[PDB]
Amino acid sequence: MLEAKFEEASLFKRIIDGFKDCVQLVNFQCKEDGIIAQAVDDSRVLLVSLEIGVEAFQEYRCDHPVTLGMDLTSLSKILRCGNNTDTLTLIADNTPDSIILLFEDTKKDRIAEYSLKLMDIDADFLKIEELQYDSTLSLPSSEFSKIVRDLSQLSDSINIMITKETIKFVADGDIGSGSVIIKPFVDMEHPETSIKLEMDQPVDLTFGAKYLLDIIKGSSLSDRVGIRLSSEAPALFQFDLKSGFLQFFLAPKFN
Amino acid sequence: MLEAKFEEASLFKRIIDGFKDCVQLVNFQCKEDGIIAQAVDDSRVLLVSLEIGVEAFQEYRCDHPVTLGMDLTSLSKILRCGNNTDTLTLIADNTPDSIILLFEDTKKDRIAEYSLKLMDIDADFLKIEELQYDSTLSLPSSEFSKIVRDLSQLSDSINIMITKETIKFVADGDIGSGSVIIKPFVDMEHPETSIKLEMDQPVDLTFGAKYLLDIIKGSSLSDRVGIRLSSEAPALFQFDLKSGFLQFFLAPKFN
Amino acid sequence: MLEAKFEEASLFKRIIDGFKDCVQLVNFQCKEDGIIAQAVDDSRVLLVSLEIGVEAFQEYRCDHPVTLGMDLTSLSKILRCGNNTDTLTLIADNTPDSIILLFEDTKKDRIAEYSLKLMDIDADFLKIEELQYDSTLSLPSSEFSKIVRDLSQLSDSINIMITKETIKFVADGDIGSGSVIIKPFVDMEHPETSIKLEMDQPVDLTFGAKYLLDIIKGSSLSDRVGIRLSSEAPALFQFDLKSGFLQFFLAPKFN
Amino acid sequence: KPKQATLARFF
Amino acid sequence: KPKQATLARFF
Amino acid sequence: KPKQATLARFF
Repeated sequence: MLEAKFEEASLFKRIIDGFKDCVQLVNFQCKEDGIIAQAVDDSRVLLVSLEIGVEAFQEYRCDHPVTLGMDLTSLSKILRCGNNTDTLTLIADNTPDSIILLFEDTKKDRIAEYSLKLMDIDADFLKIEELQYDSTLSLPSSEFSKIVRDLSQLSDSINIMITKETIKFVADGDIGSGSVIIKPFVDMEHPETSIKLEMDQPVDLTFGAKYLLDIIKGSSLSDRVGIRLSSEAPALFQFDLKSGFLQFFLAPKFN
Repeated sequence: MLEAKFEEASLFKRIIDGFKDCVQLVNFQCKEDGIIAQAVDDSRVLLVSLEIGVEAFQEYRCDHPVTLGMDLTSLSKILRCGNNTDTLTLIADNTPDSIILLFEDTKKDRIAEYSLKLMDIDADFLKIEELQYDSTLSLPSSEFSKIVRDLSQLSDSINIMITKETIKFVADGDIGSGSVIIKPFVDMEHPETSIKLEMDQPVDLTFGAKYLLDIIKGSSLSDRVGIRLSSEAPALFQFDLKSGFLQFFLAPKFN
Repeated sequence: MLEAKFEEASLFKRIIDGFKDCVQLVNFQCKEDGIIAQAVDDSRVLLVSLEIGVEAFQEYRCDHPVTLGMDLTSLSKILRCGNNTDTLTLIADNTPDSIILLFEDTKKDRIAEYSLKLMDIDADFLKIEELQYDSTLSLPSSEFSKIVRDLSQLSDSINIMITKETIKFVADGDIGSGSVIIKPFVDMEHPETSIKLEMDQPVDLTFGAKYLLDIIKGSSLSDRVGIRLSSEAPALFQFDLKSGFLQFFLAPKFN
Repeated sequence: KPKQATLARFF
Repeated sequence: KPKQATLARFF
Repeated sequence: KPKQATLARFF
């Protein structure tokens, strides 16, 4: 018996929005310490990783480990029905063929009950962790979003360069080139605008803009994005739920 | 000589918006107690019925009964010219080939005069009234709108079920199913949010979502929608002008 | 060495938006008294003319006359990167193959540097001025914009008629006809809403609505539009920068 | 699933 | 309806 | 321009 009751229906809606455009069919391994999910895109370049997060629910009852294979398009359609704001509780039995999504309003009866047929994958359960990153940074997610959207007009490839006290995003194409340079700072009165950098060694990586445009959709989840980069490892892009996370693992362009 | 002068140009604009998507060519029978209009869609399933409504004008001079056959797309194009807000007066002679739409601003000269060529139908003048309905309900129009928009993602058919003290909207499809349950209530401090129900006997009806998506476009006209349903009669959906109405008559799905 | 530093990045963005839809490739003749640009559309009906405007910059260093041939679509893509509001400085050397567009934020480092490859036209440098106009008028640009957008639904041709104390815009088509009549006035408390008219003789001109829809895109630049018309000369549509201008010259419909 | 009726049944 | 002239008539 | 690698290189 699963009873994942969210405080806010938009919260689950916002989570799923960060996935839907890169991955379609995905298993949601419910445990008793929350819900873990993981999926790879078709090109085998981007891995999405989710972790909620008992404290991100109002309540979370889950008697026994349960896997919910869901088509995210179908799930979206149901998550558009969230009369914002409304409490959303996910109900599913121990051996489920469907998932009940219940929307309740504070003043009721104004109850909405949706049912969604499950699909079975047939996945990896690929829990592999964790690497040594050359540099790790955090900046406002909306800032990182604009940077990616802007540079994407210039090229199919975006370069990320970390030197001493410098984070540099570069794009180069037919039109011409573009460079965004940001330096670490803290504003004590507005710590959420801060740019933080930790460097063990410099990094020169080049990424598919196609994938980064998808990654920055996690912007709705957190006002900050964490970025960890290695010379010979996939990049990690992370938006923090409070608490839990949404993670993206990207393969860079080599040779 | 017709002189239907609206207080607000948006008012006529909002009326026509509730029609245009189901019916194209429609006669507007002007009398001296306002304007009545009526049209059936191509599939012969939905009937639209309008009644303005002397008190909904600033003024209404109409010497003799006059029929204005108008193409609603053309009419819309002219009703986009309403510099909101502006007074709009409809002028037409006793035996008209066109209709003059005059827009005047409170501070003038800033006068706009539009002319629209009439078309002649060739209609029914189908004034038939009124039935005994098993149940009648009223709820906020925007609420009924969201309910219809949401359930429409799940199925081509939406079910309306009225039992004792319960109004239930149901959709069922490939994706899965969905149920909205609303109970009668009055909030004394916000009576416009109220859900009212009068039942003589239970009702189990199934409607084409294609048509309901059109019907809910009357939302702009009234903040409340009235719904009357019968076991063996068409459903009545009604948005109230103050005063006058826009009405929709829908044939349900049988067998 | 060119250093055209705008106070606001949106200012250049808004200028280019007024051009892009009628003309694609255009030379920007930079002098020391600002930047002049000029282009004709493909049909040879509309001429666009720009003049900035030393006082419209924060700064303007330009050692020697420099011509910047730019594709406006490419330029737009770079001008979307303006994190509003941001200072934008155009840098180009004496014999340039590219133009550097530098975006700096008041609190930095948050510096963006874009490079854009130049193209060489191959233009007219057609500086011809100025005619005797029968009538000249000014009205709010947004007002003139709505007038054009509205009448354009009725016809491919819009008529402009100036008689004594009257400015009249007329469209006529299949649907029907439309007439906007505005008279000169000044409101002393809101002089920006004023309609001004100077007449030496009446004017009856007919214009392609295709072109006027483009012309009214200069609305973002100025809250007022100046219109000068002649019986046997092109019409002049002008939006005033403070200081400098964007100008449109239109050929009317004859016979 | 029930089939759609027209408004002819009521006139 | 009048036909569209070009800007050649004025240069 | 470098070519796109997959995530197979790391599993």
